[PDB]
Amino acid sequence: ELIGACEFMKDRLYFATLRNRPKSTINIHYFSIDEELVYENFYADFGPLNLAMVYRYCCKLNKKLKSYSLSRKKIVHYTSFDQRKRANAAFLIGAYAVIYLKKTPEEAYRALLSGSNPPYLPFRDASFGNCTYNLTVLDCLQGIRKGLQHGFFDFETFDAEEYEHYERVENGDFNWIVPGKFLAFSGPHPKSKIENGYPLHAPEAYFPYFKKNNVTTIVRLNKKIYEAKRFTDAGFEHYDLFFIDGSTPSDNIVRRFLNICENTEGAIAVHSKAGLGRTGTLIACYVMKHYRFTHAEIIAWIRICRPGSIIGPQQHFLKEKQASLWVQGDIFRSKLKNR
Amino acid sequence: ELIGACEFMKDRLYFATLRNRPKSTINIHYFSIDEELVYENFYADFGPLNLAMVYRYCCKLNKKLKSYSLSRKKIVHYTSFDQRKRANAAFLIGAYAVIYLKKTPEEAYRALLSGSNPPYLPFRDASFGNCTYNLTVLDCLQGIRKGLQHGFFDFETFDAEEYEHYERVENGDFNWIVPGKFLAFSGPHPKSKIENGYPLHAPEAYFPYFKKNNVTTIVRLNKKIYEAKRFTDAGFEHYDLFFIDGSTPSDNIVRRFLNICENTEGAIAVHSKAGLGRTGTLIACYVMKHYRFTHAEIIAWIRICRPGSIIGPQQHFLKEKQASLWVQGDIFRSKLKNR
Amino acid sequence: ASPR
Repeated sequence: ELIGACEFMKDRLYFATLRNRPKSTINIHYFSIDEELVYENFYADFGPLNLAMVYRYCCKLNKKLKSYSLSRKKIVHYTSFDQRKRANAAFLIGAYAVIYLKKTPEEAYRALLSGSNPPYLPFRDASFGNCTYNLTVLDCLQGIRKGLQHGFFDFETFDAEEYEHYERVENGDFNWIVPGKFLAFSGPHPKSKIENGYPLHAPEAYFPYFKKNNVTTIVRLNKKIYEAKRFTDAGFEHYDLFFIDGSTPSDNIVRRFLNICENTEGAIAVHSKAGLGRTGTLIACYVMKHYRFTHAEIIAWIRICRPGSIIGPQQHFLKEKQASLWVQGDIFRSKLKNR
Repeated sequence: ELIGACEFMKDRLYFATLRNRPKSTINIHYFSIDEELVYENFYADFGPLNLAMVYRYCCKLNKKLKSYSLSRKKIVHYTSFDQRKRANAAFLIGAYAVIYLKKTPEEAYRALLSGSNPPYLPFRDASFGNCTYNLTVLDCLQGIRKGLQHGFFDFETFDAEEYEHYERVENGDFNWIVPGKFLAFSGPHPKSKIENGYPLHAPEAYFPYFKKNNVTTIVRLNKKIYEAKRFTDAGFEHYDLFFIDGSTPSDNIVRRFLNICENTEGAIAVHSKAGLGRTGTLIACYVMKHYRFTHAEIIAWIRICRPGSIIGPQQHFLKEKQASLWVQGDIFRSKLKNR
Repeated sequence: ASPR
């Protein structure tokens, strides 16, 4: 009877791993999200679930915990022995514990290890290889805590419909990474059109949203297939900082990106081809410098906002650059005692 | 004084660009290699100086820095306002800084730009074209670092006399590109001889050195002018992967070259007509796939080993194929059964 | 385009 389950609220909230579907009783309400909140994969990546799915889980669970009909029951979030579903499910209840139960990531992860349960499978990147860089559930909970600490999301105001609308390719495939500062998107094409059923967006499709949300600057990181002047004519600044798909940026490119972003007060729309690897890597450099995220925290946060971001050697790159970016950030913030 | 000189060791080692040959003073020792270490050009290529010349420079400078009579002087490596000499001289002191002063390529390049001096001219290829691909001094230093990182050379054991012996056409015109793995040479001829001064070498001339150095396999990429039987009968394996002089290799030729080399035990001797363009291009494909050299890094490394390698469109080919080759490397490693 |  709930043997091996992880206790998150005493005699009230549990997380369980179950081979077969349980049966709710007069004493226990079971629910699973494994078929409801489903990760959309690129290759063999399987999580973490994105920010809107974290939000939907917390909504679902808060409703259950306030419900009259369940008020007398133990609530059990269960998952299956599919370890990729189980990692995501553990991430969700851990994130709830951080956001709504005021536990630290360490306390939440300790609860997830409460029973005698097997370890949680680390998350992998969207690349075709294996090994490399393992992003654990704990890393993802640390990234949630840091995002919350610096106000990168607020579930009192989060607009899931907007997130789920604009993440789609038909609506421009973008996600905010840092509210009011960073939007990540896939690179516009020279003409808005459909091509083999795939929708293509010209730069002009973005002007209304960009203007309304204070996007002053476009940074392009991939090969040129549209004229930059189409943006600059419309009043946006535009910058090119090309580097090769799947590679790591030169010091000069990182330096130039940081100066561009530090010298505008508005938001920056950053794209590459998919807007995943190269875009995520340079945004992470800014966030590590100016908010002192660790490499694991920022890879987690950016992937929670925009799945598949930061790929292959870019992951180890952020770990190698962390110490220097943190120093640059301290030096930056010291020259600000007086602006 | 020393206005505009680049400091490499505090109050001790500098790099200067000077219109006229200065005179060593009682405080300052001046030396130049512009007429001592001279690049042998194919066409309009002018550098980078080969690995034996890097070595000779480093020996020379280490001796000056250990001399008692010079111990109280500033040592100043100077070059002229010939920008092709100056680029090689900057490459040499930067390479010394990487190998012996433990500077990063970026730190060495920062020192090279520290003074008040124009930029450094990028190296061009050995083709008749006008330059289309800029191989920078920093690229070359990155190539030095990667070669050091993966043990492609070691100046504790490097034999410069042997390098400079076998590079000569009378002694076989070959250079090692990856120790124990790749040897690049110009194509053998049907009969050994000396035709119009230029000596020609038959397959059998190479049998001793190959056998002694675990060369098991020959790959030919140019027109046939000798029977593959002459190598196979001697116990060597021999492969033909012809593609047109000056062309870029097809997907099929790349895949086959890589198959051969990945399933080959010993060292592989690769040749085309000159052993430069087609030969350098395919060897680079392997090194990019399996060691994750960038295009610039491998073009630099192979040219430092074997000047004139990788020509015209082959340069841009390697840049255009980098992302793909790195991915092929990840896929290759994802199928391994090691440990 | 190999040298000669």
